[PDB]
Formats: sequence, C-alpha cells, structure tokens
Amino acid sequence: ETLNGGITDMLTELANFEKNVSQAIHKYNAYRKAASVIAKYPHKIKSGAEAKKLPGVGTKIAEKIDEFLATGKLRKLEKIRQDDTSSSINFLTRVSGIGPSAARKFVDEGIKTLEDLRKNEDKLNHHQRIGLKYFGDFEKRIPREEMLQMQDIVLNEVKKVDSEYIATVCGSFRRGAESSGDMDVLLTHPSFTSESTKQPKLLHQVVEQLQKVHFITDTLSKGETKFMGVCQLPSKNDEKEYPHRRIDIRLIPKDQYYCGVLYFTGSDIFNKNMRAHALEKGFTINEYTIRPLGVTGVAGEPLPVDSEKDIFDYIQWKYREPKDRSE
DNA sequence: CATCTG
DNA sequence: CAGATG
Ligand code: NA
Ligand code: NA
Ligand SMILES: [Zn+2]
Ligand SMILES: [Zn+2]
Repeated sequence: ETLNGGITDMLTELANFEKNVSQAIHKYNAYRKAASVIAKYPHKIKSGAEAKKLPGVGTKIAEKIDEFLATGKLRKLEKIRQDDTSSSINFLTRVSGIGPSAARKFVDEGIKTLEDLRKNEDKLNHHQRIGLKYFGDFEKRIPREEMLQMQDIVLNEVKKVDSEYIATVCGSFRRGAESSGDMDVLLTHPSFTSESTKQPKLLHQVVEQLQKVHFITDTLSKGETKFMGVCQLPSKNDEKEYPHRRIDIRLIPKDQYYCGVLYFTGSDIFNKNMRAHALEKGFTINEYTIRPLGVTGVAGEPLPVDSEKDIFDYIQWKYREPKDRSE
C-alpha cells in the first residue's frame, strides 16, 4: 500500500503504455497482474529475484525492478516519457470521444495537438466534436454546490412530466461528495419493468423537457435506455456562465432500481464488502438484483426489493446512510 | 453494456 | 456486421 508503491507505480506506467501506444495488450496485461500481486505482497521487495518469486513475475519484469531499485529510475520509462508520439496519444485521449485507437490514427496523420484538432474538425465525429468544444469545462470538477441546483432542476421537470417518475442522483454526490465529475441520474417508471416490454418514450420524454427548458445542451448518444449528454446551469445575471457538464440519464425497470441505485452509489469498496457478506449470509448481488444461494453449487431466483432497505435487511445488515457507504 | 460509425 | 468509446 506503500511498501511496494514505486514498484507498482512504474508497472502501471509500463502496462499503460503497452496498451495505448503499442498495441501490446498481453504485455500490458502482464504489467497489471504483476502490479496486482506486488501490491498485495506484505514485504518490502528488496530485489528482482525476490520479486520473481511471485506469480505474474517473470524475468523481464524482474529485470526492470532491479534497475528500478538499483537506480532511482528506469531507462525505458524515461525513454517513453520523452517521446512526443507517446505523449500525444496520452493527450489526444483527454478528449471525450477519443480513445486510443483514434488517438493513434490522428497522430499518424499529424494531429497531435488541440489546434490540430480544431483545424481538422472535419475528421472528428459528433461526440468528438462536442468533446473538443468542451475540452476545458469537461475537465472541470463539479462542486456539490452546483450539483444541488442541478439536481433540483432534474427532479422537478422529471416530475412535471409524470408523477410516477422516480429519479435518483447516484454517484459520489450521493455519498456526501463535495464535488463530482459528472452527473448520473438513475431512472424508473412504474410502468417499466423486467417483463414489461419496453417503453422508449419513458426515457425520451424527459430528455426533451430538459432540453426543452435548456438544461440539456447537446446529445452525445441517445439510445432507448441510456442517454449520454451535456448540460448546464442557466447562466444567472450574465457575467458568470457555467461550465458545460457531463450528464447521463438511464432508464431502469422499476423492478430492479435499488439494486442499481445501490450499485451506482458505491464506493466499489463498500460494494465488494457488501457483496462478500451477502454471500456469507447465503446470497447473490449485482447491478440488477439479489438472489438466494442454493447449496448445489449456486442457483438463483430474484428476491423482491422496494428500497435499499430491502437489500441490507436480506443479508441482515446495518442500513447504511449513503454518507457512510464509503468503505 | 449500450450506442455510434462506417 | 466488428470495433470503438464511455
Ligand atoms: Na478520450
Ligand atoms: Na478478431
Ligand atoms: Zn519482511
Ligand atoms: Zn456517469
């Protein structure tokens, strides 16, 4: 957790590049298991050989560790940190809609910077376009103070549209979080469910309203259950306009909301622990539902939930306010 | 995993 | 339809 940090950190630096710059997915995968195990390892690795002793740890990675220990750096790491091409992919990626694949091709066409992009706006697609347009704003954290005003608006309009709507602002913001990165709203209607055959209007109506009154600015992707968009808090008394914020809204069958609600709220850490216990208590838990573990190995059948209250109870646990859902 | 591009 | 991105 700090006894083998530098070690894992470089391993990450290495794994990462294999993946994004080279295509070396395996390679990349290697650095990762390695970093995984060395992370868990209870002692302070004083040598490659000692390391190698580990599973996931081979000869090359050992090699690397020695050099790292032996001297405060790594030639290769240093060699990679310079190279403009590598640095490029790393940069270009920062733009919503640019993944590595794309990051690659652009560089290969000379697009390396931000302007590069701008001039080649033709080569970007819609998402990518928006992405570039909101580059800075997109990287801006969202103060909870904005989060509330924001949440305010969604919740009202979702409301005027259908009284039976049920919206929820999951995420960190939910676990108290002083600031978040984006805004994910969990959504369900009573007339939407597990067997219930679709209902796209269900999602499409609210999206409209939002854009209707201006809260929603752009659409990134708009499927029948997931809408990926951009939004923004009406600039007040002209002087202070807000940034453009990421926003997702997603429809869920009412019959498996709280699993999802719970689920989204995290932290992953809380989740695991809750997953690990549910299991003790003789259960199963996931994004969608909670089921009773049979002894034959496994087995299923959905347990019936009406609130985060129903889940905890089940695995017989202390209901945890979302504030203390941390770990 | 759901959505887009092509 | 494979393959990308979030
Ligand atoms: Na990106
Ligand atoms: Na293939
Ligand atoms: Zn020891
Ligand atoms: Zn999100």
